[PDB]
Amino acid sequence: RLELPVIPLRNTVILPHTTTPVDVGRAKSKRAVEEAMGADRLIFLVAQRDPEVDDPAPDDLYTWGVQAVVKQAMRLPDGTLQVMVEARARAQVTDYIPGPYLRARGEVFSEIFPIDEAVVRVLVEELKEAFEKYVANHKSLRLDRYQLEAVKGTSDPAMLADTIAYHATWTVAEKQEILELTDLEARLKKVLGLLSRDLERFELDKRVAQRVKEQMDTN
Amino acid sequence: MRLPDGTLQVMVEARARAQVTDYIPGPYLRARGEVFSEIFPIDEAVVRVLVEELKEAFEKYVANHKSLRLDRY
Amino acid sequence: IARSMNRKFHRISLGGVRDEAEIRGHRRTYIGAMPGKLIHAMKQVGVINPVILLDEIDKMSSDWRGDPASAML
Amino acid sequence: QREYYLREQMKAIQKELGGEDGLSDLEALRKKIEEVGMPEAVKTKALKELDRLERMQQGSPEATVARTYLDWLT
Repeated sequence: RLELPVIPLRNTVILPHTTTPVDVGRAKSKRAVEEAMGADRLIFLVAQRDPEVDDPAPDDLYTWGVQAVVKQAMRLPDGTLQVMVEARARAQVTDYIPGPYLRARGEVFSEIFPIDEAVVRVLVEELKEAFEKYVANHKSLRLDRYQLEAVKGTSDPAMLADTIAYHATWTVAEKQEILELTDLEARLKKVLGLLSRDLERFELDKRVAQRVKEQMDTN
Repeated sequence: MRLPDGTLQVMVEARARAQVTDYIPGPYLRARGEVFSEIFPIDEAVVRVLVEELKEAFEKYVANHKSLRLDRY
Repeated sequence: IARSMNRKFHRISLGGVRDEAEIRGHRRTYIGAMPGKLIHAMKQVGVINPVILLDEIDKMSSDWRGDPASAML
Repeated sequence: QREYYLREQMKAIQKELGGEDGLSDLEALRKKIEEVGMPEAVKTKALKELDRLERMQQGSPEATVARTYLDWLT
C-alpha cells in the first residue's frame, strides 16, 4: 500500500498539484530520503513548523504530508539533493513506529468527487477577477502575467487554488489551514476572504499615506 | 433489482389515493376504499397567474443556490 | 466565626482620621488620590466573600467633612 | 527625517482609529447643557462657563474646578 515514512521539510511550503523543485539540504534527512527511495521512490514530506530543529522525534512532528515523486535527483557534495516533483494528494498517519528510522502506516486517502460544478464555476469566476485585480494593482510581489490564456480553460478548483496560492505569499499557518481541511469550496471562499483582506489592506494603507502627505502639507 | 445483501430496494410511484374504513391490527393488514374524491380548479386564469408566480418564486429560489448544492438544469 | 464558615478575615479599625475621604475616595483630578479603604480591603483579599470586622465604630471619622454615617449606611 | 515620518503616520493612524470621536466630550456636555432644564439666566451662565473652559488648556488645576462645577450644574 506504498508505505511512506515521516520526512519533514526545511522552511519551504510546497503546494500540491504543482510541478515544484525540492531541495533536501538537511544532513540528518539524507537517510530518510534514501530509505524512502526504498519504497517505490515516492517521498512523504511533512511541513516544517515552529522553530526549525534537527531532532528526529515521534512527538516533535506532524502526521500530514504531501506525496512527491522522484523523476531524477541531482546530487551535490554537501548533503544537498534536488528533485523535481509533482504532488498527488495529502496523506495521514494512523499508526506510527519510532526510529531511526521512523515509519508510518497510512490509510485510504482524502478523496472527493466534483458534484455541482456550476456554483463552483461562479466561485471560480469571482476568484478569477479577484486575483486578476490584485495582480493588476500591486506589483511589488513581482509575479508573471502572461500565462492566463492557457490555464483559463482548466476546470479543477484544487489546482486553481494551489496555482494562485503557490505564487503568492503570506504566513505559514493559514497555508496549512488551506491544506488541512476536508471541504473544497470553503477554502475557495476563505481565499476570497483573504483576498478581500488584501483589498482593504492596500485601501487603508494608501489612505493613511494620503493623510500623511496632507499632514506634511499642513505642517 | 435484487441485491445479495438483504436490502431489497424497489422503485415505486404514486398513482392514486385510498381510504381506510375496515382495519386489521396486524401483521397482516387489509383495508378497503369506499369512494374517490378529487377536485379540479374552476376559472383557471387565477390558477394560471398562480402557476406563473410559482415559477417566479422557484426562479428566485434557484437564484439563491450558491449554498444549496444543486445543478442548474 | 470566620474559620467556622471558611471565609477570610480583616480589620479596618475606624476612627483614625476625621473625614469621609477614606471610604469614598477623591477623583483622579484631585491631588491626593487616596482610593477606598473598603476597596483596598477588597484588594487585600482576593475574594468577594470575606467577613470584615470593624473596630471602634462608636468613635468615627467625623467633624471635618460631612460625617461618614451615611457612608457606613 | 524618518522618525519624523514615523510620528506623522502615528498621527494619521491615530485619527484613523482613535480620532473616531463622532462621540465627543465637551460638545456632549454642551448638548447636555442644552437639553436638560433650564432657567434662562442659569443657561447663559453655564454656556459662558463652558466657553471659558474650552478656551483654556486641560490638566490645569482651574480647569478641574470648572469641569466639576459644570458637572454639578448638569
